[PDB]
Amino acid sequence: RQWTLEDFDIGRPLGKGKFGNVYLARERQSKFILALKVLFKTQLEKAGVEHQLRREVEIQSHLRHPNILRLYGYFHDATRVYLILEYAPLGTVYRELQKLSRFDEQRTATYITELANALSYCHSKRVIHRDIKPENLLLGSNGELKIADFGWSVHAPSCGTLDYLPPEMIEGRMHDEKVDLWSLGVLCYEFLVGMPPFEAHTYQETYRRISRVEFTFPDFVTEGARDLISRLLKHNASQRLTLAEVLEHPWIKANSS
Ligand SMILES: Nc1ncnc(NCCc2cnc(NC(=O)Nc3cccc(C(F)(F)F)c3)s2)c1Br
Repeated sequence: RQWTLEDFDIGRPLGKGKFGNVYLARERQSKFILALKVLFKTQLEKAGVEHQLRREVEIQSHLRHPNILRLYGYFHDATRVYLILEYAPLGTVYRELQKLSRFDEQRTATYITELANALSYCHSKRVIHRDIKPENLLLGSNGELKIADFGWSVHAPSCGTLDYLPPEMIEGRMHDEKVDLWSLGVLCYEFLVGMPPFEAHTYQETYRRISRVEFTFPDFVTEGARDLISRLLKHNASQRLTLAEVLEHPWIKANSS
């Protein structure tokens, strides 16, 4: 089917995203509940990212995993581009983290497990996400973590704050699948602490701290969590833990559900 906007009943705004807003939507024939992100053609052309969006649709057409948000397809009119997306009823992990300030070890390890599984699937079909962050993680009906937004994704090897990016990427160097592993380490830190490890008021300071791998743990972080994060956040990408090593880490096994 060739989708048009007239096929959908538009609901309430679900959030404000990269190049436009995400709305709740219902397909008129089947009454199916979904999400539509509305992007503008001018904004996509001016950024020179139209090929990246075409790649995302392509990449998402092949990917099938319960911990990955579905992109069903897209369509456009005169001015706007519409992404047909799976609805995530429990919102962003970003919103959940603001609500709870920080997650307990049980919730964190469960998310990391789910993340790792999703990434393990992506890396086997050789896809790197490159944009792992709380705002690109959503929660399904049963509170399961779902990864979204493959706009910055590439095949290995090869917008916002610098917080989740590894030293190789910020320095404009060569990078592979191990970037998602660094971002997972940043995630795990932020989930438990409430803020990312290299957080700063300035871009330049954040750049300094990532380059040096300059970060400390607060007193309440356990040694098990400290171990995982330290072994994920290593300047040398080849020295970082693999996803299987993460899923088999003592602290993950002990706290994950
Ligand atoms: N509760 C919810 N339930 C379901 N979805 C929600 N939000 C949508 C999450 C997304 C998933 N995928 C996305 N994709 C992109 O937008 N990609 C994108 C965007 C701009 C430019 C580009 C590019 F052109 F630069 F690549 C690529 S946004 C929410 Br809140």
